[PDB]
Amino acid sequence: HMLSDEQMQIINSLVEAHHKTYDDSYSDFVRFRPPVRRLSMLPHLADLVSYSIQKVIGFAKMIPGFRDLTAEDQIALLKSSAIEIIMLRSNQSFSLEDMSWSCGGPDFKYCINDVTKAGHTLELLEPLVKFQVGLKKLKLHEEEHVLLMAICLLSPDRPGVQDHVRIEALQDRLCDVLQAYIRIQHPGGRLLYAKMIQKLADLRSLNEEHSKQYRSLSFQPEHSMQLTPLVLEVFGSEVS
Amino acid sequence: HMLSDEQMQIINSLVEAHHKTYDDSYSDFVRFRPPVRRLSMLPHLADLVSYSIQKVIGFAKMIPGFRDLTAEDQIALLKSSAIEIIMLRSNQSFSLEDMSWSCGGPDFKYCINDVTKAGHTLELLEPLVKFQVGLKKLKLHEEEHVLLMAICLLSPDRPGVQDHVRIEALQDRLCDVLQAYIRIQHPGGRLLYAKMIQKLADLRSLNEEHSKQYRSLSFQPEHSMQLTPLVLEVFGSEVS
Amino acid sequence: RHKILHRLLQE
Amino acid sequence: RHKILHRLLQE
Ligand SMILES: C=C1/C(=C\C=C2/CCC[C@]3(C)C(=C=CCCCC(C)(C)O)CC[C@@H]23)C[C@@H](O)C[C@@H]1O
Ligand SMILES: C=C1/C(=C\C=C2/CCC[C@]3(C)C(=C=CCCCC(C)(C)O)CC[C@@H]23)C[C@@H](O)C[C@@H]1O
Repeated sequence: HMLSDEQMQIINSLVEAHHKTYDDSYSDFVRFRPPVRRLSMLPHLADLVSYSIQKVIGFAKMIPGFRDLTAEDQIALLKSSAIEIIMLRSNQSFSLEDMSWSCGGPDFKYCINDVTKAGHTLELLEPLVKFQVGLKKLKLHEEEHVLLMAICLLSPDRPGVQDHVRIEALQDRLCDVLQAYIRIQHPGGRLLYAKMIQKLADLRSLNEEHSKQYRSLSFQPEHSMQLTPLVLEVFGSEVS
Repeated sequence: HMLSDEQMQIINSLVEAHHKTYDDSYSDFVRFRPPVRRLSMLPHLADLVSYSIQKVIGFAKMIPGFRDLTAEDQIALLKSSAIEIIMLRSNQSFSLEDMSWSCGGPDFKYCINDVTKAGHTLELLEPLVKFQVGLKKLKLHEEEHVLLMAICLLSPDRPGVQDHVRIEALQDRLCDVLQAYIRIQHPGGRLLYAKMIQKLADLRSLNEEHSKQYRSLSFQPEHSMQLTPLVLEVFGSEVS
Repeated sequence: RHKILHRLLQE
Repeated sequence: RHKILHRLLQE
């Protein structure tokens, strides 16, 4: 009926890791190629995603146990889950009133039409926006938001992983913390854990659709030349 | 004592090719990652160089005979000479009064200190600035400026070329046009042709030094990740 | 293999 | 081969 010391330490280390890799000022966005409103938003959104990938890597390096994995498993987990963590962490800037991501200014307010001008279609953007709204309606505590990103990253059912038992044990330990936190600290969160696990399933569907549309984008050199080396490396099909 | 029709057609096609790939407004520069004044200028200057490489490719495709070469020779010539043509074409924005490149605004005014903040040292920048000033003092006609870029690009003594005789014949035809133009149309240009050929030798020295410093830049992933895919492909060591 | 160069070099 | 990832993943 209460969390242990080792479990609250996991929560503390995860919250601090998120505060160190997510800047609420969005002042770094001025360093991206500016937004233009064919595929006029691709340069800006490619820099946005690339920048966010660096943050997800920094967040991952501070998750307990992730750094003790082999370098190959760390890469396999990051490559398969990078786009999902980005969709997850972007809920912090998503607004139900605007149905868009607001990052401090009209130039950094991204709507559905802005992502279509980056080579993507509604068959990805409709479920994406439909994913952000119900995740926003869940009204997760920050402790639950960061736990869900950690659980998503430490998923064993991802291509390329070798130590299935070591990573599953990590993910199980994070799930028990999340269940216990919601039980003790979140009133009325009786149905919340199931709803959070369902969002992981939605992320797999969003991940599959993004990879399909990214492949078509990356097969045209006039578009793939607008991407960044980190985006090409992380979303690329190279296997270790 | 006068140029033929076939030679003035070469001049016309070269001048038009330069007017189609060099915009004097520099309005596209706002789309680069903004300049910051470690290696704070690398993102902006990498976008500047990458953008300029696309222009040099467009210029090359309109040189008479270049497009009839095999795709491999075109790539070999572009990869070895890209940085030289960029140094050549940048004289148009270089100013003796400022000893810098002015591209319409203080944010797009690049001095020697700005390039040091992109990973380069004075052993490249001192000869580079010493190359721009004497090239500016030559006071080339636009017909001579574009002929020199064409001659530089169609050099046979470059790694990877296979059809040595076909490209040398092209370069020889361009040199006869340049000699004849200076003879007939440039008063007092009696010593100019030799001075222009000497600048080609200086470009080889500037090219060697840039490749050395680029290699050190590209071997550190934290810096090579700030480059563009086109820069990595053109300056890369891949051989066809 | 010179993917961007090949695309930019063609019409 | 995962060059940028390896660098970013180390200290
Ligand atoms: C990133 C973050 C943010 C927004 C994410 C968005 C909105 C724009 C479209 C994005 C970036 C998505 C997409 C697809 C387009 C880009 C993918 C491409 C074209 C490179 O394949 C999924 C997440 C969406 C801003 C902030 O929340 C930080 C977070 O970290
Ligand atoms: C390009 C053009 C211009 C400037 C070129 C410059 C000034 C800045 C430093 C540059 C770009 C150089 C250099 C080295 C730094 C960048 C190389 C790196 C870091 C990518 O290896 C050589 C030519 C120099 C502006 C305009 O003239 C168009 C032209 O087309």
